[PDB]
Amino acid sequence: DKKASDVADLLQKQLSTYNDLHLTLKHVHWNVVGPNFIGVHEMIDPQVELVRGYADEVAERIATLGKSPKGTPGAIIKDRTWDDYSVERDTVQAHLAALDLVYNGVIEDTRKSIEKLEDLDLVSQDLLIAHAGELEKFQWFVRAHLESAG
Amino acid sequence: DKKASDVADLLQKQLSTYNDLHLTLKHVHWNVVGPNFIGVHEMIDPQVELVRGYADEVAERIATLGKSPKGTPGAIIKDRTWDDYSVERDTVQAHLAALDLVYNGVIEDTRKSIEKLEDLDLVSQDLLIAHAGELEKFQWFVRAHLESAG
Amino acid sequence: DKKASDVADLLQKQLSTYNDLHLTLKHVHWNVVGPNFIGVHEMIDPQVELVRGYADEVAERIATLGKSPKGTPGAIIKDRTWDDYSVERDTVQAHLAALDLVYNGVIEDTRKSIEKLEDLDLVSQDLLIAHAGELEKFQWFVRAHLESAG
Amino acid sequence: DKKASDVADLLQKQLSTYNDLHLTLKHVHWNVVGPNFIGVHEMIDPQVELVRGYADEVAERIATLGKSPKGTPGAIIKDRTWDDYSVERDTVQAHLAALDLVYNGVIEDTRKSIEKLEDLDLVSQDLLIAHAGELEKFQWFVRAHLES
Amino acid sequence: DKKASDVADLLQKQLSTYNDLHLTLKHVHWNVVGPNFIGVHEMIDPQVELVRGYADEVAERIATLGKSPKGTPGAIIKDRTWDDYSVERDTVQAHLAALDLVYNGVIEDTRKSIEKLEDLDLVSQDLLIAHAGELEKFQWFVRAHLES
Amino acid sequence: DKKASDVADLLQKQLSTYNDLHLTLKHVHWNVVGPNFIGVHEMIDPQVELVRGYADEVAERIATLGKSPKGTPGAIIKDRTWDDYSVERDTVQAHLAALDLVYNGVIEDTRKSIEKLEDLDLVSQDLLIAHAGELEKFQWFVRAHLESAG
Amino acid sequence: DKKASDVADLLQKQLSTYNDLHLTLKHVHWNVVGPNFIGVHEMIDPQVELVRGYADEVAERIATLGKSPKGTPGAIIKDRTWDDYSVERDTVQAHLAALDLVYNGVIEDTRKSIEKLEDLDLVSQDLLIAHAGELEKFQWFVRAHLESAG
Amino acid sequence: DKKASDVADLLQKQLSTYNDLHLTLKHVHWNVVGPNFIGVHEMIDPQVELVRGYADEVAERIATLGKSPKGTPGAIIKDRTWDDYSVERDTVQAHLAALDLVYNGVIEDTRKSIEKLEDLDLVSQDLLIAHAGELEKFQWFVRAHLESAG
Amino acid sequence: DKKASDVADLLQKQLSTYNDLHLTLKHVHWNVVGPNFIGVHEMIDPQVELVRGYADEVAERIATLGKSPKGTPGAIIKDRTWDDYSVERDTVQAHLAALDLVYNGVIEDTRKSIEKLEDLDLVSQDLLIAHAGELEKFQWFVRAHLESAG
Amino acid sequence: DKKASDVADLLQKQLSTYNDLHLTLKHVHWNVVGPNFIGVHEMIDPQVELVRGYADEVAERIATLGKSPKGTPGAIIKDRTWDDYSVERDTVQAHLAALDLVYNGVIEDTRKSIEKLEDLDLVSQDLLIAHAGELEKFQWFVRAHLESAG
Amino acid sequence: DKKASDVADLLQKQLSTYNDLHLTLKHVHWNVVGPNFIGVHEMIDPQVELVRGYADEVAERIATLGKSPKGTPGAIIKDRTWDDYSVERDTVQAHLAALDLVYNGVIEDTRKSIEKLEDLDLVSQDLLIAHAGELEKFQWFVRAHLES
Amino acid sequence: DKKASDVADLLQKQLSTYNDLHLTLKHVHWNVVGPNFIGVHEMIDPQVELVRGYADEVAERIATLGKSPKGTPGAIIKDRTWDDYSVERDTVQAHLAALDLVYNGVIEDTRKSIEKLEDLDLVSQDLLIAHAGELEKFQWFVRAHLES
Repeated sequence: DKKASDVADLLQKQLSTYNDLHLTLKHVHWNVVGPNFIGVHEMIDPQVELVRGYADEVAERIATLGKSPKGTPGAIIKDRTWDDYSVERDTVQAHLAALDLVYNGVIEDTRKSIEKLEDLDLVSQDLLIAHAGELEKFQWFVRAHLESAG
Repeated sequence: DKKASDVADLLQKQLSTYNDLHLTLKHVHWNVVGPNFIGVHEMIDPQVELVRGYADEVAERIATLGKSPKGTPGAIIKDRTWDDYSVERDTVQAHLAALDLVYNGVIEDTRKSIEKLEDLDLVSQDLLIAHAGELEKFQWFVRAHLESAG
Repeated sequence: DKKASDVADLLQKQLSTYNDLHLTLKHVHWNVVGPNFIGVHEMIDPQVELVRGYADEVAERIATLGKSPKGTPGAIIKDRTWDDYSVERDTVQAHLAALDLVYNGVIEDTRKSIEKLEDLDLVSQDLLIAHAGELEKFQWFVRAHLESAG
Repeated sequence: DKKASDVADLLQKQLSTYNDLHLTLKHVHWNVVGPNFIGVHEMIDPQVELVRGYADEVAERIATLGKSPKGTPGAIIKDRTWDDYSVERDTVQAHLAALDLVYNGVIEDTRKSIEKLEDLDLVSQDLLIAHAGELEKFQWFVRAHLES
Repeated sequence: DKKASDVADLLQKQLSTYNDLHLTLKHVHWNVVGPNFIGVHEMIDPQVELVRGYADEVAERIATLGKSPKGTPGAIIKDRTWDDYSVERDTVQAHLAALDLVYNGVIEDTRKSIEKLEDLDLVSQDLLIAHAGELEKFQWFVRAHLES
Repeated sequence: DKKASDVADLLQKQLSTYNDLHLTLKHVHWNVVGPNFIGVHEMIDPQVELVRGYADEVAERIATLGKSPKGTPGAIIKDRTWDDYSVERDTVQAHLAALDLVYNGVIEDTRKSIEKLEDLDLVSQDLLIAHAGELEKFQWFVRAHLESAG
Repeated sequence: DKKASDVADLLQKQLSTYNDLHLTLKHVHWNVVGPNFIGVHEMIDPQVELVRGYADEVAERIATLGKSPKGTPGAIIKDRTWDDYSVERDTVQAHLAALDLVYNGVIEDTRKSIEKLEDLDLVSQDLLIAHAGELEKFQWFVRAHLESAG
Repeated sequence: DKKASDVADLLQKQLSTYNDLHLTLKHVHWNVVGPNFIGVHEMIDPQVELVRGYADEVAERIATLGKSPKGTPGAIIKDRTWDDYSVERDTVQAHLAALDLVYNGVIEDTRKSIEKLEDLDLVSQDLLIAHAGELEKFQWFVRAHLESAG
Repeated sequence: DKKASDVADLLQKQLSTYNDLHLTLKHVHWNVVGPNFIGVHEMIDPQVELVRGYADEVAERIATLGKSPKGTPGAIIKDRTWDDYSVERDTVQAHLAALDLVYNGVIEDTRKSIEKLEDLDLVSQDLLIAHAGELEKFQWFVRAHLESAG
Repeated sequence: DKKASDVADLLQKQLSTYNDLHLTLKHVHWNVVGPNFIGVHEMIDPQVELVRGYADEVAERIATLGKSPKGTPGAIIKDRTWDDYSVERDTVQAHLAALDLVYNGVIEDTRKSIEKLEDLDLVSQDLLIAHAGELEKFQWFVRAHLESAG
Repeated sequence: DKKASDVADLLQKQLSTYNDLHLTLKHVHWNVVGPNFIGVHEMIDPQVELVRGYADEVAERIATLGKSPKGTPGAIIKDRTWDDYSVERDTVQAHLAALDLVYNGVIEDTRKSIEKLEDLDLVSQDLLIAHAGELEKFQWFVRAHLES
Repeated sequence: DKKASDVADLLQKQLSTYNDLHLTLKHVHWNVVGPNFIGVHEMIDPQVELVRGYADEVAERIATLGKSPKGTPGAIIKDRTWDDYSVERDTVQAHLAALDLVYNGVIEDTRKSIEKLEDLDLVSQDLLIAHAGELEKFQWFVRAHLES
C-alpha cells in the first residue's frame, strides 16, 4: 500500500485526462467544418480509439494496484485542470490550434508522471511511456496542419 | 430551422445521456468485483460500443440538422439530470441494481422523445426507435442477473 | 393490387433517382480536382456503394409488389429528376455545391414519398425512412465542405 | 404491464411461427430434388439463418417484456393454427408452391401484429416491420421460381 | 436397401432428437436468469449451432440412403418418446439440472444407434460416433456447473 | 496531345458502353424469373461488379490522358450502343438471348478499339485486352444456358 | 513392412481413383451446358477440392507407410479400372448420369477397402471412412438432379 | 470458326501440359525426401494452385471459343509429348533437376504458342503471356536450388 | 463406473505423453540450429499446436468420464515415457533422430490404447484414432529429413 | 560474454516459471467446476496463450544470448518455484485462491529479475517489464473473484 | 542469352528507379505539411507498396534471366541518372510538384523499355506494361492536386 | 529544443541505417541460392517489413521533434559510415555471414543511441529499445544458420 497508493493517485489524474481527452477529441470531430475536414476526421478516429483504450489500461492498473478508478463525468471535472474545450462549430484551423494546446498539457503532464514513477513503479511507468509515444505523434499531425509552409 | 431547432435540442439531451452512459458503463466495468464479474464485463463491453456509436449518430444528426453538438464533460453535467453514478468498487448485485435504475431513466427519456418526434422528424425518431431496442434489451440482461429465481 | 400499384409507381421514381444518383456521384468522383479532392473521393466511394445498394432494394421491393422494375438509361432520363449533371473537370467546391442541390431534391422527394406511403405500405415506407437518414447525413458532409456567405 | 402482456402474447404467437418456419425451411431444403434444387438450396440457407435469428430476437423481446418465451416443440403445436408442412421428397415446383402459401400466412400474421402493436409498443412493432421486409422479399424469390 | 431402410429409420429417430434438442437449447437460453446466466449463454450458443448442424448431417444422410427425412414440428412429436422440456424462466441450476437429464437420453440413444449401425452402416455409425463426443463433452460442462 | 485525344475519345465510347452495360445487367437481374433464375442471378452479380470496376478504370484512364470523362445518363444515351433494353419481367432464356446479342456488340467494339490502340497507346490497349477476356468469358456462360436450333 | 505393404497397395489404388476423379470432375465442370449448369458448377467446385485434398492425404499416408506414391498420368491409367470419362460438351442430364455411374464404382471400391483395412490398419481405414461420407453425399446430390419427381 | 478453331487446338495442347504439370508437381511434392525438402514443399504448393487455376482458364477459354476441352487422363497422355515423370522416392537434387527439365519444355512450348497466337487471338495470347511469367519464375526458384555457389 | 475408470486411467497416460511431447517439441524448436533449421521450425510449430490441443481433448474427456485430469509437472515425470530429452543446442539431424525415437513410443503407446479401448469406449478410441493419424504423419516428416545407412 | 551469462541464467529461471505456469494454468482450467467456472475458463484461456508466448520469447532471448534454453519437464521441476500444484477437481475460489499465491511468487520473481537486469541488459529487462504488466493484471482478475475476510 | 543480358540490363536500370522511387515516396510522406497532407499520406501509402512490390518483381525477373539484381544504396547511385529528390519539410504543393516531375522520368523511361523489350522479351515487356498503368494513374492523382 | 536537436540527429543516423538495411535485406533475398534459400527467403521477409516500419517510426519521430527526416538514397550515402553491402549471387552461407556482420553494427549503433537517449529523451529511447529486441532476435536466426 506504501507507494502503490501514490502511484494509484498519479494514474487517476491520467485517467480523467484521457476520458476528458477522448470526449473532447470526439467533440471536435463532430464540430469541424471546412475544406480539409475529412482529413481531420480521418486523423481523429484512430486517436479516439487509442485514447479510449489507454483509459481502460490506466483504469485497470489503478484497480490492480488496489484503489477504485473513477470514470464518471463528475470525477472528470474534479480531477480536470484543463478547463473545458470551448470551440464549437468551427474550422480546421481553430480546432487544430485549440487541440495542439490541449496536447501541450497532456504531454507535459505525462512526462512529469513518467518522471515521478521512476522510483515508484516501473510497470506503471512503462505504461505511460508507451502512451506518450502516440500522444506526441498525434500532436505532431495536428501541428503539421497548421504549417502552410513551415 | 422551424421544428429542426426543436428536434436538435431533443437530440442534444440524448447525446449527453449517451456520453454519461458509456462513461458510467465503463466505470462499473472497472469497479465490479465478485464471483460472476466476468459475465458482467462480457455484457458491458458490447453495450459500451453500441452506446458510443449511438453518441456519434445522435451527434452527427444534430450537426446535419444545423446545430452544434456538445460532447465535452461540461455539457454532460449541464444537460445531465441523473446525478452522477456513485457506486464504486463493489459487487455485481450493487452495480446491477444501480444500472437498472440508470436505464429506467434512459429508457423512459427515450420513449418520450420518440413520442415527441412523431410530428417533428420521422428520421430522427427512427434513429431513437432503433436505439431503444438495444437500450431495453440491455436493461433486461441486467435485470436477469438480479433474479435468483424470478 | 391497387395501392400496391401506387406504391410500386412511387418506388420506381425513387429507383430512377437512385440510378441517376450513383451515376452522377461517380461522374463527379472522376472529375473532382484541387488540393483537397481526395477528401471528396473518400467521401463519395461509400455513398456510391450505399446508393447502388438502395436501388437494388427499391427494385426488388417493386418486383416483390408484382411490378417490373425499370433500370435502363432510357427509363432514368424519363422519370428524371435534375438537369443532366453539367459540371465536368472542376474544383471541389464547384462540384460539392452542385451535389448539394442534387441532394436537396432527392431528400425532398424522399420526404414526400415517405408521407404518401404513410397510409399505403409501412414496409416500403420503412425502406425510405432508412434511406433518408444516410442520404441526409451525406448532404451534411457535402455542406460541411462549404461555408461561404457568412 | 397490462398493455405489455398483450405485446408478449402477440410475440409468442410470432415466436412459434418463426420456429415452425425455420424447421420447415430446413425440411424443404432436405427434400427438394430436380434439375435446379441447388439454387433453392442457396436461397433457403440465408433465410433459415435470418428466421432463426428472428426467433431469437422475439424470444428475447418477450423476456424483456417480463414474460417467459416458449420455444419447445410442444409450444409450437400449442400456438400453431396452421397445418404441419406436408410435402416430402418432391420437385422444386411442389415445395416452392407450398412455401408460397406458407409465407402468405406468415406475412399476413406479421402485418396484423404490426397493426396491433401500433398503439401498444412502437419498439416491438419496429422489430416486426423489419422482419416483414425480409419475409416478403423471400416470398418473391419463391414466387419468381413459380413463374416458369 | 432393406438394410439401409433400417439405417434411415434409426437416423430419423436421431434427426428428431437433434431438432427437439436445438429448440430446447434455445429455450433454456431464453429463460435462464441468475448471477451467472451469461456464461450458460456462452456455453449453449456453440452447442446450438453444433446440434443444428448435426440435424443437417443426419437429414442429408437419410436422403442419401434414399429416404425422405422429416423435420417439421409434427415429425418431432411423432418420433419423440420423451416429454416436452418443461422448465420456464428459472435459475441456471434448474435448467442445467433438467438439461443434464435431457442429455442422458440423447447420449444413451446415440450409443444404442452406434451399436446397431455397427453391422449395418459403418459410415452412418462414424457420423454418430463423431456427434457423441461433442454431446458428451457438452453434458460435462452442464454437470460441472451443478457441482457447486 | 493529339493521339492522346483520339485514345481518350475511344475510351469514352467504351466507358458509356460499360455504364449502359451494368445498368442493363442489373435491369435483367431484377427482372429474370423462371425455375432457374437464381443461377442467372449468381452469374450476373460478379459481372456487374467487374463492369462497374472497368468503367472506373476507363474513366480514370481518360482523365489520366487529360480529358474529362463523361458518366451522366445523357452521356450514355448519346454515345449509346444498343436499343434501350426492352425485356422486362421475363424468362431466363428470353433475357439471356438478349444479353447474348448485347455482348456481341460490346466484344466487337472492344476488339476494334484494341486494334486501333495497337499503334496509339499500349497501356490503354492492355486495359481493354484485360477487359475483353472476362467480357468474352461472360458471353460464353450466357450462351452455355442456351442450346437450341441444333 | 508386413501388412503395411498390403495397406500401402490398397491406398495406391485409391490414390489413382481420386486423381482420375478430380480430373474427371473438372472435365464435366468445363463441358456441362444447358439451363441448370450453374448449379452443377456450384456443386462440383467444392467436391473437386475435397477429392484433391483426399489425394494428398492418401498419398502422404502411402509415404508414411514406407512406399512411394504415384500421381503421374501413367500411374492413373495403369491403376485405373474405370475406363476414361467419355462424355464431352453435353447437358446436365448426360453428365450427371455418367457421374452417378462413376461414383458407384468409387463408393463400392471404397467400401471394400474399408472392409479390407479392418484388420490391417485402423488409422488408414478411418481415413477412408471419412472420405466415404463425402463421396456418398456427393453422389446423392448428383442423383437428386436426375429425380424430376422421385 | 476460322482461326478460333486453330487457337482452340493450341490451347488444348496447353491444357494437357498444365494438367500433366500439376499432377507431376504434386507427385514430386509427395516423393521428395532429404534435409531441405520442406522448402521444396513450400515452393511447390503455390505453383500447384497457380497451374491448376491456369488449367481452368485455358479450359474455359477453349469452351468460350467453341470447342470442347478435355481434362481426362486419356487426353493428357494423347496430347502429352513429355513422356511421364519417372523419378520417385528421391532427394531434392534429383527431383529439382528433373523438374527444371520439365519446365524447359513447358516454357519453350508456351513461348511458341504466344508467338503463334500473335495473329490469331490477342486475348488468348495475353492469357498465355501471363502464365509464362509465373512458369518462368518458378523454374528459376528450381534452378536456384541446384546452384550451391552459382 | 468401472470401465470408465480404466478408460480414464488410459487417457491420463496419454495426457502426460502429450504434455511431455509439446514441452519436448518446443525444447527442440529453441535448440535446433544448422543450415536448414528453419525447415524444422516450420515443421514443429503446427505440431505443438496440435499436441497442445490433443492434451486438451484428452484432459476434457477424462473429466467427462468423472475423473480429475492431472497436468502438473510432477504428474508428467511420474507417468513419464522417455528419458528427459537430452539434446540441447544441436544440429537438425541430431534433433530429428531423437524426435523420431520419441515418436516411436508415442505411436506405439497410442496403438495399444486404441486396441484396449476397442471394447471399452468407442468415443475415446475414436479420439486416439484421430490423433494417431497426425502423430504418425509427423514422424514421417521427421524421418523424411533422415535418409542414411542406405 | 560474462554479464550475458548471468542474464541468460536469470531468464532460464523465468522460462521454467513460465512453463510450470501454463502447465499449472491449464491444469486448473480442466479442474475448475462450480456455478461460475466458465467465467474462469474465459479468464484463463488468453493467459495460457500469453504465458506460452512469453516462454517462447524468454527461450529465444536466452538463445540469442548464446546459451541453450532448457524446456524439458526435468528442467522445470529442477528450477521449480512452487509446490507441484495440489488442487484437483475443485471449486472456483479454491482454485483462484491457489492461483493467487502462485502469481505472488511469479510477480515477485519478475520484480527482482527486473531490478537485477537494470544494470545488465535493458532489452531483456524491457521483456520482463512488458511481461510484468499482464502477469500482474491477471492476478488482479483472480483476486477480483475473491473478496472475503472483510 | 546475349539477348537476355540486354533485358537484364534494362531491368536493373528499372530496378534502381523503383528503389529510389519508393524511398522518395516515403520521404515526401514524411515531409508534407499543410491543411491537406493527410490525403497525400493516404495517396502515397498504397503507391509505396505497389512500387516496393514492383522492385521485387523486376529483381526476380533479373535473377530469372540469369543475372544478379542490385538493390543496395550504392547500386541506386551507380544506375541513377536523375538528381536526388531535394524537397524537405514543405507544402503539399511543393512535393506534389516535384513528384510530378519525378514521375515524368519514371514513366518516360518505362515506355522506352517497353519499346525495346518489344523485340527482346515479350514477358519482361508485359511486366513493365502492367507497371506503367499504375505509375501513370498515380501521376494523375498527383497532378489533380496541382490543379487548384 | 537544443536537447531535442540532439535526439533528432541521432535518429537520422538511425533512420539511414534502417533504409540501407531494408534495401540490403531485399538484396540478399534476391541473391541467395543453394539447397535452403527458401527458408532464408521466409526469414528475411518479415524482417524487411519490420525494418521498413521502423524506418517509418523513426522518421515520424524526427518530424515530431521538429526536424525534417531524410530518406533519399543521397541521405543514406551521406549518413552511411559502413560499406555498401557487396555480396552478389551467392550461397546462403555467404550472405548470412555478411549479414551477421551487418547486424553487429546495426545493433552496436542502436545500443549507443539507447545509451545517449537515456538522459535526452526517454520516449525516443523506448522506441529504439523496442527495435533492438527484434534486431538482435533476427541476428540470432542468421547465426543459427551459420552453426552448421
